[PDB]
Amino acid sequence: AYTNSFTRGVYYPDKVFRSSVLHSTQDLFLPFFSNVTWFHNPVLPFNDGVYFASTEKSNIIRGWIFGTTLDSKTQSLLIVNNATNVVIKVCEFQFCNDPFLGVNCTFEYVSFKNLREFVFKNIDGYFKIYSKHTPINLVRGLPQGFSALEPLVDLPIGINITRFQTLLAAYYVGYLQPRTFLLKYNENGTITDAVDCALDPLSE
Amino acid sequence: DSTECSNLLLQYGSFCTQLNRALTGIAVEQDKNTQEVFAQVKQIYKTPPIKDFGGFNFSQILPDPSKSKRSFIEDLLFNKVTFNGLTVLPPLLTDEMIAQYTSALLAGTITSGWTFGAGAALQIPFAMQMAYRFNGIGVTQNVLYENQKLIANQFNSAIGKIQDSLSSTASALGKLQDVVNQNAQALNTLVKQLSSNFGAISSVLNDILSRLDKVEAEVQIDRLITGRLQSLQTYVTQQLIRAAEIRASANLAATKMSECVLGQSKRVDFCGKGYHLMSFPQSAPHGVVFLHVTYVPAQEKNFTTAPAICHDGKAHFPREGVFVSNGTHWFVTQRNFYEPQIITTDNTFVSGNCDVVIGIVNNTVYDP
Amino acid sequence: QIDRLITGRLQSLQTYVTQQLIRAAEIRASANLAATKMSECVLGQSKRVDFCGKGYHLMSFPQSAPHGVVFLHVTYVPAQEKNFTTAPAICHDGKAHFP
Amino acid sequence: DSTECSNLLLQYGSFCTQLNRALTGIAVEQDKNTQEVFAQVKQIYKTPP
Amino acid sequence: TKCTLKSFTVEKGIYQTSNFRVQPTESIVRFPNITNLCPFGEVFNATRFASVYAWNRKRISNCVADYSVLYNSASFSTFKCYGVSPTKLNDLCFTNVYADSFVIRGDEVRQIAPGQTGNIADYNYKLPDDFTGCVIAWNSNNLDSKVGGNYNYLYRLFRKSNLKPFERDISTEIYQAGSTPCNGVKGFNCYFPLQSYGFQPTYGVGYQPYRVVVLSFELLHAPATVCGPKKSTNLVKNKCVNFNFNGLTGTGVLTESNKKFLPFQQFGRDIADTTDAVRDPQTLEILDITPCSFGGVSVITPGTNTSNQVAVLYQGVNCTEVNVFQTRAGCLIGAEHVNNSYECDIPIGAGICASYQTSQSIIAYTMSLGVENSVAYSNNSIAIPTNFTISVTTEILPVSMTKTSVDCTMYICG
Ligand SMILES: *[C@@H]1O[C@H](CO)[C@@H](O)[C@H](O)[C@H]1NC(C)=O
Ligand SMILES: *[C@@H]1O[C@H](CO)[C@@H](O)[C@H](O)[C@H]1NC(C)=O
Ligand SMILES: *[C@@H]1O[C@H](CO)[C@@H](O)[C@H](O)[C@H]1NC(C)=O
Ligand SMILES: *[C@@H]1O[C@H](CO)[C@@H](O)[C@H](O)[C@H]1NC(C)=O
Ligand SMILES: *[C@@H]1O[C@H](CO)[C@@H](O)[C@H](O)[C@H]1NC(C)=O
Ligand SMILES: *[C@@H]1O[C@H](CO)[C@@H](O)[C@H](O)[C@H]1NC(C)=O
Ligand SMILES: *[C@@H]1O[C@H](CO)[C@@H](O)[C@H](O)[C@H]1NC(C)=O
Ligand SMILES: *[C@@H]1O[C@H](CO)[C@@H](O)[C@H](O)[C@H]1NC(C)=O
Ligand SMILES: *[C@@H]1O[C@H](CO)[C@@H](O)[C@H](O)[C@H]1NC(C)=O
Ligand SMILES: *[C@@H]1O[C@H](CO)[C@@H](O)[C@H](O)[C@H]1NC(C)=O
Ligand SMILES: *[C@@H]1O[C@H](CO)[C@@H](O)[C@H](O)[C@H]1NC(C)=O
Ligand SMILES: *[C@@H]1O[C@H](CO)[C@@H](O)[C@H](O)[C@H]1NC(C)=O
Ligand SMILES: *[C@@H]1O[C@H](CO)[C@@H](O)[C@H](O)[C@H]1NC(C)=O
Repeated sequence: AYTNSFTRGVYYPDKVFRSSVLHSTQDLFLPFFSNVTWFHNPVLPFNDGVYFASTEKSNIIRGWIFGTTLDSKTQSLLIVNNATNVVIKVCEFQFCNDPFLGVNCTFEYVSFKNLREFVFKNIDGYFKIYSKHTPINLVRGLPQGFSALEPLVDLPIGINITRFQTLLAAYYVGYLQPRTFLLKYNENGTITDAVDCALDPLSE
Repeated sequence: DSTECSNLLLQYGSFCTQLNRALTGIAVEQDKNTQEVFAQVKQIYKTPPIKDFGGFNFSQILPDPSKSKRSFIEDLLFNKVTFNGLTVLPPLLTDEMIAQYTSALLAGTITSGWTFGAGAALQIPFAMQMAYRFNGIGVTQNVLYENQKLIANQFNSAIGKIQDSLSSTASALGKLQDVVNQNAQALNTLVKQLSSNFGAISSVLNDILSRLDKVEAEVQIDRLITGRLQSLQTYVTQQLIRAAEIRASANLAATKMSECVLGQSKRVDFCGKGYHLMSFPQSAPHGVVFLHVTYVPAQEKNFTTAPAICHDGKAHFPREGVFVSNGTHWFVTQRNFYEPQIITTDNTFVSGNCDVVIGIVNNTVYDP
Repeated sequence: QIDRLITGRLQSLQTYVTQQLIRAAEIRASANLAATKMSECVLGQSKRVDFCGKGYHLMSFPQSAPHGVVFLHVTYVPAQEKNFTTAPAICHDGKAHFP
Repeated sequence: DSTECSNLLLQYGSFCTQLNRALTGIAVEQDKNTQEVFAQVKQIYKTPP
Repeated sequence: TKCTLKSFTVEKGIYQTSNFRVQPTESIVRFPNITNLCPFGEVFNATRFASVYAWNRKRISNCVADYSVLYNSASFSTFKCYGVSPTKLNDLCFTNVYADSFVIRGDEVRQIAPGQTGNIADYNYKLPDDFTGCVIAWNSNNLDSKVGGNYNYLYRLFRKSNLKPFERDISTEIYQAGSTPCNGVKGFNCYFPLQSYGFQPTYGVGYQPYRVVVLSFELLHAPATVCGPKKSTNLVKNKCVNFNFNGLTGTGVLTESNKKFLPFQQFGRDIADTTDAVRDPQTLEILDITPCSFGGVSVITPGTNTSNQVAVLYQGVNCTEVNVFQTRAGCLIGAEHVNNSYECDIPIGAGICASYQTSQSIIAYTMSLGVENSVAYSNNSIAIPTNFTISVTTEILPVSMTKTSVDCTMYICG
């Protein structure tokens, strides 16, 4: 199944305050009006990186796995909310081929009416997470509006990734492209609007 | 201000000094351009306390003492135009000094006509200055005095339209606003080029000096020096060409100052459309504004006409003006305004018999 | 090593020729003005205010100078004014006379 | 039209963009120059038959 | 001025000789509060310890390695380091660090070095010739030695071949010491491969036990999870300073500011990429950055053939940052401000000019535009000239340049 993404999936591309100003930048962004994948879990490719979003006011979804094999022969990220906060590990997990939760290791770390949206990307040796939480009024598709995702963590783990899967009602998955974006920064340095330059001739 | 880089920049020699010499040549010329437009008047002429300019009302273009001391229309014009080693120098003349020159030029023009350009200012009544500006366009001065209230009301009304034209929109000042925009765009482009790598490992100069040791860092820094020096030569070449465009405009503005403020131009469409009467300078940021007052003829009638009229065998031609028939009578009028005079030996001069002239007509010439 | 000298010396020479092209256009604008002052001021009598020097233009004379021209502009300047009462017209036998 | 060369050329920043801007400024001025000469007449006057 | 003009005589004018630039009063360094100090206590202060035939390795990662805690510990019976001097260790960064640990007699501590030979070196723990890292040891006769002898500690007595660098082999398999085939059981010249030091409190300094640690370092494609501890200085506001915040090196004046960065934002940038604010990493205030004050320095001079007096304009500078006078063009120094106004001799800017005048000095004044005149206008007065002067005006125009041609080949390649 699939859905229109509308203007969703922008995030703060660097830790720099800019205000009252328009910034033009090239980075891995979800394209505007992209025809993203939709789910109620399969193993999925990771490509350049992922935008992941869910209708989470329910605690059905618990976590994610990222790697190449996702099994024993090499290290893979496991991310799980322990119902208090996020736990992260990178072990050579031999864990189940159909993992579920009730409705060596080189690194470890510890942190419907709502949508929770996340971006996962890997650059040169760091794994980066950005996220946002919002109210919504629609069950079927993504909420048609604009709000940027803020960084959570920037993890020095050095791992190679090509696939991922969810651990666990609607949620959505879409892939970042190396797009050029124009970003509208307000007086308090929030991104309040954006233009995907490649979208159409007026956006160019 | 990296000392490691400065020791490498010295190997390029005189390139840095001739960029400062070129920009200094441009910067001094901007004061020469401003001087030669406005400083055409030798004395700061100032207006009398009385304002009996024959019914003409200059209050929107003369200084406002309650305001800098700009006029009303100069205040509209000044409202509608709107550190990596870079600096901006002040002009030699402040906007308060430029407004004293436009005030002096305007006060001379109003109280003394063309005369203050040619020598000492000679006072003349404004309705008599306008009569000599009407004779300058070939319209006989009685056409002013017989219509002075109408001409004063048309001028006062037309200055009123300038306030509305400049109050309701900024879009008339596009020539001055674009000079501000081109300079801001050029300086932002010169600073944005500091972020570029030019193929070096990083564009941050202290970052190179952290990542690499002396011989490798020197090869990476020489790319930044080459790229940034090529980016200054690109900017200074662009400003040298843009300064030649502004100097050509400043020489034109200095010429409109001389020929139309200090005089009355006979040159067609040089100082506004219509036959030129006078113009008034008003200052604006980075420029000058001329309000060109002109006579435009407005309500034509068709008449039958003849090159000459034949009297007692003699062909008579008009001294000034042209023959016209209203339908059954014949008259001589001045060319640029319908004022029919009876045809006489005062109005006309003889040259030979009828038969030489193609299209001559048989009509009576009166001898007083 | 020679490619560094060729690059620097070629860019040094391009900088000179670029400034000479711009400076030649500045001198051409002055040569076209001087050609115009000779046609209008010397070969004629210009009525263009302050074109052929200050005052009312009578005539001018060219003198050569190295790399240039010098014009001696002869002009009439009015010099000893007196104040008079004035009127635009005078009323005779009920009719207005104008000068 | 090399992809590998274009990604080197981007590291020079605004040089290529301001060359396109400079030639576009010259191109638009040729239409201005041609209007300032001929378009001085307000109406298309015609000669009599 | 003579040097900037490359000439001995200077004619009258204003010459930009130089650039003024306020120097940094001091250099400042700022980093986050020093945290996650590496777990060296689990290897240097723990109660338990390993037998050398089966040594314990602690992997060290994601932490700050203050090696000075180790090398300043004067309780240690030995410190050595290889490829690095101790004072340099706290500057370095590594992907991983490994701390390898065991108990041995004092006389075998000298075997713990790159490329050396002996029972421990060849058959318990081997170091490569190009080992980069440190060797540290302390006497442990208080913990590892006991009345009647502590026979719990063991070393490998026998092996078929030498260990490779960092090879680990804990095997207890019975060793053929001669012609005897072992057939899976002990006998004459078929022996247990390990032996004990048996540490007794009566042992001398070379037979007593020592706890030993060997630190090994590596750097890889995975980022440096270990570094030595970052230093920091106090923070100085309102003065011109050189600064570093984490890695953001620069020079400027620092002040508190009305900017409200989002919680994750560390730096602030102006329209043209130039950094103009930062968050302090130890108390999260937002500081404005502005450049340390600078400007063109211009020498105003009469002709040197007339006088050697000069005045100096610090363009755009305010005099408190350098007779003295603050013009709108900048701080003017060595010129008398004058209350009169005159024709402009040497221009300064913003309506100011300067001249050499009366016993003589450089004066500076607001320039005069011309004599004020009231034209005697009234609605029936005219002035008519009664007489004239013929005037002759000289006007000079340039018409041509010196014609040049360059041989581009001979200029570039003589
Ligand atoms: C959205 O994309 C999928 C393939 O990714 C395609 O099957 C589907 O028809 C598309 N929908 C629309 C409306 O284009
Ligand atoms: C910024 O934050 C302040 C916090 O007091 C708030 O008053 C203001 O409305 C916010 N928005 C903008 C655009 O400044
Ligand atoms: C001139 O016109 C202004 C309005 O344009 C008016 O206020 C003023 O009274 C008029 N008369 C004089 C003598 O200023
Ligand atoms: C003059 O006469 C012609 C006759 O064809 C007419 O078209 C024109 O409108 C007339 N002009 C005026 C001003 O009456
Ligand atoms: C022409 O002028 C005479 C002047 O007396 C006047 O009587 C006549 O009505 C006018 N009109 C025509 C059509 O002749
Ligand atoms: C104008 O042309 C007509 C053509 O029939 C002719 O009769 C008339 O004499 C001409 N008049 C003049 C003034 O040329
Ligand atoms: C004009 O007058 C003369 C003398 O009366 C006559 O011969 C001639 O035919 C008249 N008409 C014209 C149009 O010349
Ligand atoms: C003309 O009149 C004014 C005012 O009375 C006076 O100042 C001036 O000296 C008079 N003479 C001349 C030649 O201007
Ligand atoms: C840094 O440490 C000092 C002293 O313990 C403390 O006052 C300050 O609040 C700490 N700041 C942060 C950001 O942890
Ligand atoms: C220097 O001043 C003297 C004064 O007598 C004069 O003769 C000479 O020409 C001057 N030279 C220069 C270079 O100004
Ligand atoms: C110059 O700097 C001082 C502080 O050193 C400040 O009070 C003053 O306002 C500044 N400006 C001028 C024109 O003095
Ligand atoms: C100029 O005169 C005024 C009033 O006497 C005084 O305030 C000011 O300080 C004077 N300046 C100089 C440089 O004499
Ligand atoms: C006119 O001025 C000249 C000097 O320029 C003088 O010699 C002559 O006497 C004056 N003539 C009259 C009529 O005032």
